[PDB]
Amino acid sequence: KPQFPGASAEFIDKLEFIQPNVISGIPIYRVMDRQGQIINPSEDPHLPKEKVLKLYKSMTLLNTMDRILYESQRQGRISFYMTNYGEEGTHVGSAAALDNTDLVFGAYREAGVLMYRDYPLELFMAQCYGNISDLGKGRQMPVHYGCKERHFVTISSPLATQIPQAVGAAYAAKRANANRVVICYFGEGAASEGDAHAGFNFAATLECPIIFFCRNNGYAISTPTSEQYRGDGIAARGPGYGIMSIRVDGNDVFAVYNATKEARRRAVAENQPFLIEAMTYRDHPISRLRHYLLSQGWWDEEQEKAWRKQSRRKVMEAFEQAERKPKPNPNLLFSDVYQEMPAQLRKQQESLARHLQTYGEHYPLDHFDK
Amino acid sequence: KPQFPGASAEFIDKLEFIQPNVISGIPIYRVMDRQGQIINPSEDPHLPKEKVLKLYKSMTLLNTMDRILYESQRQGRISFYMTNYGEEGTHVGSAAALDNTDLVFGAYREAGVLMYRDYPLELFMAQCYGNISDLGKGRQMPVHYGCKERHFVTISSPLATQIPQAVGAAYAAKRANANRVVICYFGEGAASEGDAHAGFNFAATLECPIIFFCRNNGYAISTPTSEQYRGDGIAARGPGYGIMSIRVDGNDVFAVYNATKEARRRAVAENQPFLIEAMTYRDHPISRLRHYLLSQGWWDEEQEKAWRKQSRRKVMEAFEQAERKPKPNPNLLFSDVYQEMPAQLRKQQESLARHLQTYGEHYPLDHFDK
Amino acid sequence: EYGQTQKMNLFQSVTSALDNSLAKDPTAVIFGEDVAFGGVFRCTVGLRDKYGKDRVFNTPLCEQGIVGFGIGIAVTGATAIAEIQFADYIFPAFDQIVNEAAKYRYRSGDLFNCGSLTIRSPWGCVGHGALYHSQSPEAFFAHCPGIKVVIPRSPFQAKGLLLSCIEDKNPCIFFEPKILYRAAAEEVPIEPYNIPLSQAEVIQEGSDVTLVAWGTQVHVIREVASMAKEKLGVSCEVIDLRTIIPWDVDTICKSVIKTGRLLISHEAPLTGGFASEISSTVQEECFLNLEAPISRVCGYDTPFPHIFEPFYIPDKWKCYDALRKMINY
Amino acid sequence: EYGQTQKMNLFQSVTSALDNSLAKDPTAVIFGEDVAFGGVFRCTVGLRDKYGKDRVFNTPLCEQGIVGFGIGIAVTGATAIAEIQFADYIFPAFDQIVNEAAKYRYRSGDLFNCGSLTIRSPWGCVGHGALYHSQSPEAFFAHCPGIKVVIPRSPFQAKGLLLSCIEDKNPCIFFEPKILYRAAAEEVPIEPYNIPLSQAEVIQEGSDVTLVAWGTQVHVIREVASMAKEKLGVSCEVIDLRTIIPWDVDTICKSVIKTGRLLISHEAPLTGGFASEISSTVQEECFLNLEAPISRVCGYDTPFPHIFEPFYIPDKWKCYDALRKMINY
Ligand SMILES: Cc1ncc(C[n+]2csc(CCOP(=O)(O)OP(=O)(O)O)c2C)c(N)n1
Ligand SMILES: Cc1ncc(C[n+]2csc(CCOP(=O)(O)OP(=O)(O)O)c2C)c(N)n1
Ligand SMILES: [Cl-]
Ligand SMILES: [Cl-]
Ligand SMILES: [Cl-]
Ligand SMILES: [Cl-]
Ligand SMILES: [K+]
Ligand SMILES: [K+]
Ligand SMILES: [K+]
Ligand SMILES: [K+]
Ligand SMILES: [Mn+2]
Ligand SMILES: [Mn+2]
Repeated sequence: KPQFPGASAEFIDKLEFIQPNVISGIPIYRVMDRQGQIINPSEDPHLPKEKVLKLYKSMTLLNTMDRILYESQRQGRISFYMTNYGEEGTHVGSAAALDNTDLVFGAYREAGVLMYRDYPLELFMAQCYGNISDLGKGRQMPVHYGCKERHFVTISSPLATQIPQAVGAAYAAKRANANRVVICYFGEGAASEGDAHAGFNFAATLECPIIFFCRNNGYAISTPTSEQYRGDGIAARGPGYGIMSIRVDGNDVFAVYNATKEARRRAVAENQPFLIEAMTYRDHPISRLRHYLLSQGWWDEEQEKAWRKQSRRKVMEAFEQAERKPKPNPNLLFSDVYQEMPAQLRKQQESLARHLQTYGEHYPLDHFDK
Repeated sequence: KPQFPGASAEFIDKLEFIQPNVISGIPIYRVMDRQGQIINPSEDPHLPKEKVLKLYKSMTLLNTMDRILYESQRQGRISFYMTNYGEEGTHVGSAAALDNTDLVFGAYREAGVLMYRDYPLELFMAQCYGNISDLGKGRQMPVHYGCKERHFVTISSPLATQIPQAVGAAYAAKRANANRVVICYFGEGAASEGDAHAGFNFAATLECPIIFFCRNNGYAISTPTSEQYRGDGIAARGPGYGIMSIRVDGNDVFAVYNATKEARRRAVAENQPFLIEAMTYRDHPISRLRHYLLSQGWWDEEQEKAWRKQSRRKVMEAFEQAERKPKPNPNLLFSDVYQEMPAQLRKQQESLARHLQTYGEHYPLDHFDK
Repeated sequence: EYGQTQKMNLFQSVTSALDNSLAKDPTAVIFGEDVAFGGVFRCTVGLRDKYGKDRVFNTPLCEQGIVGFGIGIAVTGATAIAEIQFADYIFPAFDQIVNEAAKYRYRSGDLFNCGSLTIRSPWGCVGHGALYHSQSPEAFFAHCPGIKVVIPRSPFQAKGLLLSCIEDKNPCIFFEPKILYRAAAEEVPIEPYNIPLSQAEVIQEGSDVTLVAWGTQVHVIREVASMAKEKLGVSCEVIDLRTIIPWDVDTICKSVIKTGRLLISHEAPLTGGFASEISSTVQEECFLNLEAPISRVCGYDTPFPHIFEPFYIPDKWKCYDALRKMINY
Repeated sequence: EYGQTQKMNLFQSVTSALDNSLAKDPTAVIFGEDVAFGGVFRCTVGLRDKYGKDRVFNTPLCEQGIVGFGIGIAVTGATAIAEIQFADYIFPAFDQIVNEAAKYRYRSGDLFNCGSLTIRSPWGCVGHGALYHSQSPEAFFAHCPGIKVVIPRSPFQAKGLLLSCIEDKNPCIFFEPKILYRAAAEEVPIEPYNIPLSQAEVIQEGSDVTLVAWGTQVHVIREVASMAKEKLGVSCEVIDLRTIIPWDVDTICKSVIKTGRLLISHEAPLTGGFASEISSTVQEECFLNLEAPISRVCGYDTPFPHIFEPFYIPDKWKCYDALRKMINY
C-alpha cells in the first residue's frame, strides 16, 4: 500500500525501532577444524595435491621472506617493512580462487597474492631496497609492490583510496566484456574511511563485477574494533548497500578459497559485487594446512625440513643479490611525474645535474647508477 | 566457539551468502490514514488542540511563504529559492518533538523547523534579500538560514558536511551533561556522501545523543533512488553501524512526531544515536492534518479562509518591508573572515574604500548602507 | 581552417567536444551527478540517447567516489570523463586527485597510470553564486605535480582545449567558466580539433605593458587594454594563459622582456593565488627588464560573498586603476 | 623569563602544551587515530590516564570524520584538539577544512564559529618517508582565507606556538616537523606560555641578504648563513616565518629593505609553493630596494621520492649555491 519511490515496504501501525544483531552476528564459515579435519564433506573443494602443496609452499615462502626482511628492517638495512603474519591463508586462499588475469587492488598486507602469482623474490627485494631492478624505480616506501604482468595494481599508503578505484576498473571490465573480475582487499580499519562507503555504494548501483575482501584482524594499529565500529563487523554493512555478503574463517585456506571461488563465479556472471569478511588474528593458517597435508599423506617431517632449508636458501640468495645492486640513477626522480617531462621539470633535472657536478662529494653517489 | 575480536558469532559449516531484503524492506510507520483517521488508538499521542493547531499553522504559513518567495525568485527579485513542498510535515512534526534548546543541523529543506521555533518572517526575508536586517550580513545565497537564539546552525551548500559536525556537537553535549540532543537532517542523496558514513560510525563508537533524520523523497535533483543506492533505503544502513533505526510516513505529522519524541527520549537517556528515515514525495502532510482537525471539530472552512487571508497578509507585510530595506555596508565583506581582521585584510578593505571614492559611480551604491 | 562551423555558446561547445570524443573513442564514458538527463548546465544533453546508458550515466552523490571511480576506469586504459557539478564541490575528491591521480604514474614507475582521466567542472563567479557556486580553485591544484589544470575563455577555445585534455596522457582538470555557458555564441568547428596544452595565447599585441589572465577574466583585461589605449595612450599586450599547470613560462617572459611591465589578474583570492607563481617566476627571469613592480589584481582574501559580489571581483575598474598606477610608477 | 624549565625534545614539548591545555581548560578534548595509547609519535603519552578517557580518545579511521567531528565540538564552544596522523593524510579532510572550518564564522555573520578547533599533524621529510610520510602541505592551505597555519622550528617554539593555536579564536592547523620529534632537546618552560601567531622571528641579524624559512628548514638556513660568512664574508639575516597565514609581511619587508636581497627556502615543491607568495609580495613592497632577483630554493616539482630523498631536498649546498649566485648577480 505505500507508494514511496525510495523503498519497497508495507505500512506498520506500531512504533518499533530496528535493533542491530551484534551479539549473534553473521556466522563464520569454516571448512576445516584446527586439527586440519574437513567438517562437512559436501563443502570440501577436493583441490588436487599439486595445488594444495602450492598453497602451502606459497604461505611458508612468504613467512620465510617476512622473517628475513623484518630482521633487515630492525638493522636499518631497509627503511621499513610490514609482515604478513596471520594473513598468509586469506591471501593465498583467495588468490588461488581467482583467474590469473583478474585485477587485484590492495593495501600493504597483500604480498601473498603476488607470491601465489609467482612474483620473483628478486623483485620483492628490489622494491624494499629501491635498487636498479625495481620497476617502481625506488620511488615508494618498502612493501609498496606492483606488477603490471601479474595484474596487481601498485599499492599506495593512503588507506581505502583503492576501493572506489577498484570499482571503476570493474565497471570498465564489464564494458570490455572481459569475463574478468576485480578483487579489492582492505582492513577493517580502512573500512571506516569515506572512500569505502563510496566504493560499496557505486559497485551496487553501477552493477560491477567486483569482490570486496575485508581482512578483519580486530585492530588498526593500536585501535581495537570496539573503537572502530559498533555494528556486526564489516559483513553486516554489505546488505545495507544491496551487496551479497559472507564472513569466513581467515585461518582456513579452504573456507577462503570456497567463498572467493563462488563470489568470483557469481560476480562475473551477474555483474554484482560480493563482500567477504575474513576473520583473522593480528591456530594459524599455516599450521592448519600442515595438519591437513599430514592427513592426506601429502607431507611429512622430512619434506618439511627440506622445504624449510630450500626456501631459506632461495630467500637468502635473493636477499644478498638485492643488497649488492646499485640504486637507480638520481635522474629517475624526475621522470613519470607526467608521461612527458615538462620543459620546466627538465630544467630542474638539469639544475640537479649541474649541482652534482660541483657539490657531488657531499652526496652518497657511491651506490647510485650513473 | 569462534575467538575473533572483530565479531561475536557462531561458526557455520556451509557456504551461504547473506542476501539483502529490499523487496520487503523495513515497514513504514503510520499513525493516521489519508483521511486523517487514527489507525491504532494506542499510538495516538493525543496532542492538545493548541499544539496541533500550531503544527497546522506552522506548515501552512511555510507554504504561504514558499509561494510568494518562489514567485519572487521567478522575477529575479531574489537570486535563488528552494521550496519546502511535501517537507512541511517532517519538519514541523519533528521540531515539535524536540526541546526548544536541542541543537539543529540541516540542509536547505529545514525552514519548517525555524518556522515552528517562531523565527520571524522578517528574518527569513532578510536572509533571502541579503538586506541590513540579515544577521548573516548578506554573505550567503538565499535559503541559507541560521539562528543562534533558536539553536539552528547556519546552513551551508556542501551536502552532508553537517553530519559529522552534528555528531561532534552531540559529543560535546554529552560531556556538558546538557540533557540536550542534537538532530541532524539530510536527504537520501546526501546520505551517499563519505561524510554520512563518517557521522553515522562516529556517533555509534563515541556514543553520542544524536538523531539522524533522513528525508527520502525518492530523488536527488534528476537522480532517482535506483541510481542512488541498491539497499533498502537509508533506514537499512543504520543497524550495520549499530544504530537503532526506524522508517516513517513523512506525510503523517503524528508518525514523525512519535518517532522523533521516542528517539529524543532514548538518545538523551542512553547516549546512543537513532536514525529516522521519513518517506515523502517530491496525500500531502497539510491535507492529512486538515482532515484530522476537521474530525476533532478543531477547524472548519471559515477558520481556514480567515487563516489563509491572515497568513498571506503577514507574509506580504514582511515581503514588502524586506524589499525596501538597504543592503549592508560593503565593508562587511571583510569582517568575520577571522574573528579579528588581519592587518593585510584591513589593507584590502582600505583599498576598496579608496577605489569607491574614485570609481563609485560605476557601482550600485544606491541601495547599500553607508 | 577547421571545416564547417556553427554558432555555439560555451555549453554547446562542451557537448560538441564530448560528442566528438565518444564518437571516435569507443572506450570513452561520461559520468557524475545528474549527467544522464543532460546536466544541470546542459553540457551532456542528448549524449545518453546517442551513445547509450552504459556510456553516459549518473553516479551516487559522492564526489570522492566519482573521482576514485574515474581513476579506476582510466587504470584499465579506458577514457573516463568525470563531472564534478560545481568546482566548489571538488574538495571532497582532493585526496583522490592529489594523493592518487597526480601520483599514479610516478609512484608505479609507469607500470600503471590514469592518463585517460579528465575531470570537468563549472568554475568562477556567476553574479549571485556566493560562497559555494562561485569558487575558482585552480591555485589549490597548481601545487600538485602530476595533474594538468586547463581553463578556456570562449566556446572555440573550450572545445579545442577540452579535446586536448581528453586525449592528453595525464589526468587533467578542465574548468568551464559557468558565467559563459549561455553568454554570446561564436563559430565552433563541428568536427574535432585540438588546441595545445601548456601554451598561452597572445590575443592582442602591445608594447607598454603585459596583461595576463584566464577564463572570463581575459575579457576583462581585453576591455582594460581598450580603456588604457583610449584614456592613457598605453599599448597593452593581452595574454590568455589557458593552462595553469604546466604553464607557458616562455610566452609570458618573452612578452615582459618586450614591455617591461606586467599585471596579472584573477577572480581567486590574492593570497596563495596563481598570480603569485607567475609573478615570482617572471621576476626571476625578467628582473633586469622590469620597469615597475609586477601587479596582481585579484579577489580579496575572503570567502566569495553573495550580496557583495559587485564589490569583490577584480573588475575592469580595479584592473584599470592598478594599471594606471603601474604606468606612473 | 618563563619559570622553571626542563630539557624536552619536540614530542615532549607537544605533550607538555597539551597537558597544560587540558589542565586549564575543562572543555578541552584530544582525539584522532591512535591517540589513546599515546600516539604513533608519542605526543599524547600519559594524557588519557591523567585526564580521562572522555577527554583523550580514539576515533574510527576516517580523516574527514575527525575534522567534521572537531568542527562540531568547537561549534558548542568546547576546545577541540584534533590529530591527523601524518600531514599527507589531511587531504580527505580538505573539504571540511576549506569549505567548512575556514568559512564557518564568515558565512554565519558570526552567529556560529569553530574558533576553538586546532588540528595538529606531523609534517615534513623524515629521511625515508617517500610520497606519503614526507609531505609539507602548507601552500595548499595558504590559499584559504579563514584558517591559520603555523609551523615551529624547535621544542621551545612548538609549545609556545601550539598553546597560542589552541587558545586563538580561529581554526588553526599546527604542523609539527616530525624529523625533530626525537632530535635534540632544549629547555622548555614547564608552565604555559604563548608565542604570538602571525609574527616572524629574526634569529640572527645581518646586513647583506635576508634568508627566510620555517620548520626544519630554519636550521638549514642557519647553517647556510654560517657557510656564507666563513666562505664569502657575507652577512645573512636569518628569519623563521613561523606562521604561514596570516603571515608577517612587515618583518620580512623591513629586513629586505635593509639587505636588498632575499632567498626563501622550503621543502615543499617550487610551483605554487608558499615561497611564491612571499616573493611576489616582497617584490611589490621592496621593489626599489632589490639588488638581485628574489631566489626560491625549494623541493622539485615531483612527488616526494623514497630512495632519491638526499637528492630531492633543498639542502644547505643547494641553498648555499643559490645564495652565492645571488651575491654575484
Ligand atoms: C588515510 C590514512 N590514514 C592513516 C594511515 C596510517 N595507517 C597506516 S596502517 C593503519 C591501520 C590500518 O588498519 P586496517 O585497515 O585494520 O589494516 P591492518 O593494518 O589491521 O591490516 C593506519 C591508521 C594511512 N596510511 N592512511
Ligand atoms: C558536495 C555537493 N555536491 C553536489 C551539490 C549539488 N546539489 C545541491 S542539492 C542536490 C541533490 C540533493 O538531494 P537530497 O540529499 O536527496 O536532498 P533533496 O534536494 O531531495 O531534498 C545536489 C546534488 C552540493 N550542494 N554539494
Ligand atoms: Cl602504509
Ligand atoms: Cl586500505
Ligand atoms: Cl544548496
Ligand atoms: Cl545535506
Ligand atoms: K591505498
Ligand atoms: K551542509
Ligand atoms: K587526460
Ligand atoms: K584555535
Ligand atoms: Mn585491522
Ligand atoms: Mn532527495
